[PDB]
Amino acid sequence: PPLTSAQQALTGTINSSMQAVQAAQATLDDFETLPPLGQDAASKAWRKNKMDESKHEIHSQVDAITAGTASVVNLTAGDPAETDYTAVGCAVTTISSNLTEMSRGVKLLAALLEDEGGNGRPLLQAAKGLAGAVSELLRSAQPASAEPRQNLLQAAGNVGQASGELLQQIGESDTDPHFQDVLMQLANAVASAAAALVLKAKSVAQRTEDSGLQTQVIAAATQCALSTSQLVACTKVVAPTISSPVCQEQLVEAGRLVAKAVEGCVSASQAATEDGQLLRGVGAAATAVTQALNELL
Repeated sequence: PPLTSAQQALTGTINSSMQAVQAAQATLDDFETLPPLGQDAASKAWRKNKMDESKHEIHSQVDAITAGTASVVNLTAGDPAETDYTAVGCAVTTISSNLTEMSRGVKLLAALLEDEGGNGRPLLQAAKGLAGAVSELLRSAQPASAEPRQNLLQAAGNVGQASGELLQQIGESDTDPHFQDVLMQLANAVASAAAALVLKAKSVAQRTEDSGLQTQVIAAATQCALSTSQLVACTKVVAPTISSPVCQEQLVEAGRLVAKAVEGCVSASQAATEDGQLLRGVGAAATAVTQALNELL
């Protein structure tokens, strides 16, 4: 079906934002020209002032890119008609304007490492990584696109990754590294616990007593995977942050999409009820429910 007005409007927002991401991207070519200073009084502690202002601005701005990209992921999870297209549009504009701001800061900062220290071109390098990454997230956000869903998922997790390697450059990185890898593994115990669930539902419902959903037990099992698959992407995107109270809000909000996809999975099976196959659903269900409790810490 052709996009609705709300959808067309979101498109015009992604379009404006994609255009600004392409501009900021075209800004990360060289360093911001600095007025050669010297050990001159003021000058000497200018490289430190401006280094530190921008080193923390970058931070806050990456924080809003990740939060917003977790937010776009969560917001579009719905079904076109339960989707709030102004909120997602708002999230995209937040990603957008923050990337434009972070670029100014990086041109400047990277130039102070390039003069004062030695080489600070890996900063412009990291920044293009992110920009480029948020461009791939915006393209998948286009409501008239076929992908499917997993394509937006990957692109968002790539945004997290590029944010990590970026904040790592500027050493602005609050989350005890590898604690991130504990997050990454803890979110994958939820996915595999889920494949078990999606699995146990293949069984029930290839015994579904003549159809009727049958096709809802599969539909429900498929939503389980996809919601779980979304938790993984979000964990990836918010990990380099998680210090930020809002990435956390989003992270637990994807947990809720998971709990719901899970519960929706047991009632589909039970509507097709009776057997020992049923006890198994609840078991796998207990499993994913427990696995996710863990990662929610």
